[PDB]
Amino acid sequence: KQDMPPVGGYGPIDYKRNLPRRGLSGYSMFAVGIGALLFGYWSMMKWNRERRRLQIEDFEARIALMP
Amino acid sequence: MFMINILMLIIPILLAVAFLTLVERKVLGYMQLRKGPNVVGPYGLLQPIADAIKLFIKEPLRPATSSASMFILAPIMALGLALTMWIPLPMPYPLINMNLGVLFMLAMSSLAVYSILWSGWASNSKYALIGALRAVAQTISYEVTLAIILLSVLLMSGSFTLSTLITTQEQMWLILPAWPLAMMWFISTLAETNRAPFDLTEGESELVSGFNVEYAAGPFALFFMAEYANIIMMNIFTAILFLGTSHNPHMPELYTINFTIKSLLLTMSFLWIRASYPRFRYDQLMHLLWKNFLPLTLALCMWHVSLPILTSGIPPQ
Ligand SMILES: CCCCCCCCCCCCCCCCCC(=O)OC[C@H](COP(=O)(O)OCCN)OC(=O)CCCCCCCCCCCCCCCCC
Ligand SMILES: CCCCCCCCCCCCCCCCCC(=O)OC[C@H](COP(=O)(O)OCCN)OC(=O)CCCCCCCCCCCCCCCCC
Repeated sequence: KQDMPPVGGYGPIDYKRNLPRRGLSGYSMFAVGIGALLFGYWSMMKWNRERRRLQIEDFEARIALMP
Repeated sequence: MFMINILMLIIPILLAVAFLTLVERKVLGYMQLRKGPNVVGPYGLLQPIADAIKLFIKEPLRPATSSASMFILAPIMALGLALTMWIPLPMPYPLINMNLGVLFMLAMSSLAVYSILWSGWASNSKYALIGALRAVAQTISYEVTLAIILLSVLLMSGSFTLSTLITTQEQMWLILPAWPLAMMWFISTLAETNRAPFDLTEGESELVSGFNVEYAAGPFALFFMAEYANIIMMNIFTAILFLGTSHNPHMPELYTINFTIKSLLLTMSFLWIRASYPRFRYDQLMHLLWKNFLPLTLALCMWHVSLPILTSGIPPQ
């Protein structure tokens, strides 16, 4: 008279299938990308242009000597 | 004391390829929910000094049907260019100040495939005869995916030296203005240096066929050794090019501290890719170079030609 099945206490667990979490898609991407990339080239032309100014100063000390 | 500097660079890096083989599996182990080398270390840490001596005791046979002067010449050229490439590389001061050394990397990365063409031929038959011919074929095609987008940042750097490659990045961390090129920079070195997803080279390669298939543990001990010396060298080359650190002349000590921490992080990715993704089935490997990788690389090439002109932002040299 000592046998298994309980009178109660059950679930069940699902048979389902779901993890579609979105996700920042669909014109949200391709907009943060271009907005990041244009910040890069804007951070250029303030350094590459400025280094060309110091470049001419480096040639300047050459030319003020050599006679 | 120049000669004491060279030996101060070859010897402390053979530990870092021997203490990567141990971190090859501890990192790959906790992804599987299991501990590292548990019993011999105590923590593992003494594993490779025991795992090195066994190879040089175990009998180094040569195959009877093999050639002679080719089979024992490719491991000479294996460790030669795997260690010669570490020379012109600033941290913060390089050993050698080459005028143009970025090109010298491709002058060193080109000849490595000329040993695989030897060893696949030098020993024996079909499991490395034709099976290594189609390993030279993948490594040649990923230079034109490589050499173009290596040039595509030099239009913005200014010249060919590497001291300017740290000067131009004092305020930028240059992965941002070129992040499409930075993607295909990664996958190239992921497939050229013969690694895990694009893996018809080593051991995943029909899972039976490799260039390691015939070398007993005498000459084999370098092949693995030498090879692991490339993979921490494209990582030390990516992090001096895109993700450049800051140099201070009064404090060179704080350069390397903030530097070796970064090349280690990218080196983790070559381990962290292998525990996710399957192979590529040799057609689809090369089907995505021409058809898919290559026409974008010309597209950004024409983009990076005109954009320094139509910004009036010419880099000075
Ligand atoms: C199996 C064992 C038997 C084989 C043993 C021999 C194997 C040797 C294989 C080594 C192959 C490496 C060859 C690489 C050549 C490239 C060297 C180079 O270009 O160095 C860069 C530098 C350029 O000059 P620059 O940058 O302007 O200098 C700064 C000036 N302000 O140039 C310089 O700094 C100086 C240039 C002159 C230096 C001497 C010439 C260099 C080459 C000497 C070795 C000859 C090559 C041997 C054949 C190679 C075979 C693979
Ligand atoms: C107008 C202003 C200017 C506009 C600028 C706009 C900028 C846009 C930039 C776009 C260019 C950069 C993107 C590079 C292209 C991606 C490469 C590619 O095309 O892969 C295509 C590949 C082909 O397969 P598919 O077409 O999907 O067909 C099978 C479907 N059943 O399908 C694939 O997806 C393959 C995926 C890669 C294959 C290797 C995967 C192995 C693991 C690699 C992980 C790498 C992770 C990141 C790398 C490190 C990053 C730091």
